[PDB]
Amino acid sequence: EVKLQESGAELVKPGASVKLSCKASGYTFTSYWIDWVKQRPGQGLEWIGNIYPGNSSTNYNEKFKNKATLTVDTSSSTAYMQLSSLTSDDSAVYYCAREDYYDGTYVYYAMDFWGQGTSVTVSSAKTTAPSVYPLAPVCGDTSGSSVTLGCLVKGYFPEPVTLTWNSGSLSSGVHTFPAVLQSDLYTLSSSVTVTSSTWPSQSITCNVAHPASSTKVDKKIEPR
Amino acid sequence: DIVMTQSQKFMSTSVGDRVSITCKASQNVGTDVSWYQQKPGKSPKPLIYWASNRFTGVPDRFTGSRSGTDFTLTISNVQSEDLADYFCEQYSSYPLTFGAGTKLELKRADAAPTVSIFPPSSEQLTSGGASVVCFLNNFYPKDINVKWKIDGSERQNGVLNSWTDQDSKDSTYSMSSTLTLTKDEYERHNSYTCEATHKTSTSPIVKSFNRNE
Amino acid sequence: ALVRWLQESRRSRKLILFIVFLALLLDNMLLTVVVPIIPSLNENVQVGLLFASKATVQLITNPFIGLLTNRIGYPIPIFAGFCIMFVSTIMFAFSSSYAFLLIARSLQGIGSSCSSVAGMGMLASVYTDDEERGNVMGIALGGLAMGVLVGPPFGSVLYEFVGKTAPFLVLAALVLLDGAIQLFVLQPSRVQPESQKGTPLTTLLKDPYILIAAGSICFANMGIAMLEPALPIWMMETMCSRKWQLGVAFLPASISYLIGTNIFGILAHKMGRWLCALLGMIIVGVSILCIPFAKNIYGLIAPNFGVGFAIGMVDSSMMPIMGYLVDLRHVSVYGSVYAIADVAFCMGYAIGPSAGGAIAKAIGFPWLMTIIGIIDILFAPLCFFLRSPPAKE
Repeated sequence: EVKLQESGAELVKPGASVKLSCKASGYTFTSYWIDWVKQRPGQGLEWIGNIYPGNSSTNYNEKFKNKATLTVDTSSSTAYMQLSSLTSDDSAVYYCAREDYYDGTYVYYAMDFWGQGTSVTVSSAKTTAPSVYPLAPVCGDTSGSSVTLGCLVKGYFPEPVTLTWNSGSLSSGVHTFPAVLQSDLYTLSSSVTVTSSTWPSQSITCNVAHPASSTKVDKKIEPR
Repeated sequence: DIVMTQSQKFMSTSVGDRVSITCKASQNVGTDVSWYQQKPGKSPKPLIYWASNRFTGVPDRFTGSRSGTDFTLTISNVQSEDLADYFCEQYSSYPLTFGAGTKLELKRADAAPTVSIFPPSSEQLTSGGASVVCFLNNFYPKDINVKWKIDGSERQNGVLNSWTDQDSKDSTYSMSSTLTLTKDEYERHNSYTCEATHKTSTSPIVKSFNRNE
Repeated sequence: ALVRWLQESRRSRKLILFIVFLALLLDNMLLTVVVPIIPSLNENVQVGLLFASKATVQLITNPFIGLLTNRIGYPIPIFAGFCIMFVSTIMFAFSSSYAFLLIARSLQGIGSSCSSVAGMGMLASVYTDDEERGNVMGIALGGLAMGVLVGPPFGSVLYEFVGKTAPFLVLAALVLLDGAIQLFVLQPSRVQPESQKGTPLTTLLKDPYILIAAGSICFANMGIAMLEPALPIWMMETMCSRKWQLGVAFLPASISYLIGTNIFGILAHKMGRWLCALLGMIIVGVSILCIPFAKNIYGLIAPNFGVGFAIGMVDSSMMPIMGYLVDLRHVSVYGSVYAIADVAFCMGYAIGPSAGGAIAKAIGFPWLMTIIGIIDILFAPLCFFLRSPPAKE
């Protein structure tokens, strides 16, 4: 039961430092190397560094020599990586992995166990609440085959937002698109495809909830 | 620094076929190469170590080969569980360098996108903002292009595009394009058009609306 | 520095290769040091027994180590080989009577069998690429050549400058350093049975394509095993050469072997291993045929170089193919397929010093050389059958 537990996400202001943790359990902490790796969205993995929890002997990538500092805490069996003077480039997902030896020997063959990533985001938006607007079909233009509806969510900083249609009643033909950062605030939209006679007969409401800033807004789409 | 080049970022296959992913070294990395697989929503796990040896618990489908400085990972019988990301690592000399990702995706018959246009809501206009939305709903070929025309102005600023991954049930893609304008700029112009150009049809699909309606 | 370099690094299989090379080097150095010192049921059975003891015991021990390697793993036999070699060296360094001088040689044989079989098996197991396996076994086989090249000079420099037991009291420190390196690399305290059971020894010994590979090595090494002791006797009998010329006459046959073992390990994959072995057998046969036509040492210079070169070619070609064949047609377990190769290696060194001397007494040195060369030449076409062995799996 080798386990490397990593924090889910981290938020850091620009020009500041963060310290990411990796708690190791299920094995002898001081006998295996720990690797720190970085993945930017839509980009390849970059190897940040190596540490040995026994003697605290580190190996650094020359690209990350002045950015990342690796330390360990054997009493609590934790590995820390400190990133200093963060900028918008540093927004990535950081992975913590463990090196394994071949059987009977000490030679390295693979990194068997990887911890889940830590999504570090660098922004200064200060927890803005979302604004939700309903999108209705253009006036006229009666489409006999089907109609498409949608609700637009604009201007919320904390990434996790949940959008459901009719309190989860509608789940067929519903597309929800990933959030995109524009001006330090996120934007998200979703669409629902229903039959021509379904929408006018039955009201459809876009349900959206923001956990970080407690809000619950329900909007009912109406014909223009 | 040895650069492990992975040529293809996306590979399309079908269940039952055989697929091969190639990774080319730069300075004669001799069998010091490993292959890792990351499933959607999970963390990477090793498949092949020392460029040919199968990790314990890995099915017999995955094989590893080397011919000089070219390393190949072969999946003989692609299944639904084999759609994930695969990358190559070399530890011949520090710094350790990973190859870029390669995603396996399903294949199906081509489809034309459903294009829907949406003018800004009254609530947004009361707040002084305007947003015109264009949904391209269901199409198999991943690549697609969108042009926003405000009476032929061909505006390329303020456009936000979101792309969805492949659908689980339908193996089809989607995308949304939002054009954001101030209220004063929105009232000045009359007609707004969204043009979706796809591989299936040379003529783009146009969806336009007029403010006077 | 060296502390920081080893402390902070991903340990590679090159450390395993270095361990195997060092073990082979030290074993062969211990073998060759004692021969100048051994002369010091009366000098007829005793000397022959002393010379043949280590090779005989190694040949007997090899199959048991081959099976035990599958049963428990490689590192435990490797460490046992180191320990037994150290004990044998310490026993040599102080024992004076004949019985202990024979017990020490038998123990050295057991330790050498453990080290050789386990090291070759582990090298095959961790290097499963054909090209890389060939390269690493070519590098590792050079340990024997360097050991037999540096043995006698190392023994002779210290047998007079310091004392009688100085060579052994110096080799003991080298063995201890090798053991320390092994402790740094391996884990000799855990039994790791192999995942899959290998094929029985009898099944491997009924393979036509493995018997040819083993016979190539056996008949190639037997020639030099018979030639090494029989050359000085004929040299003294015919050319009345001095005592100093006898040692240098065989120098080319060792230098060229050391060169060829290293180069052909990587040069025998570009061209066929079958072709490399065929040409090596033909060349060693021709050189051994031409040896008894030398009227002085200058005549002996070139055939010895040919013999060493050709034996290097055949060894470097037939070591990886043993293991390639077991991958191709059998279960990928190399424990007991290199016990056969080591038995083929040791048969020559166990048989030569006695049978060659008896034959030279009976018919003469030229006829013995002609017989050996004719056998090596006639066995050469049998290596064509390894050009494309059927997979048949």
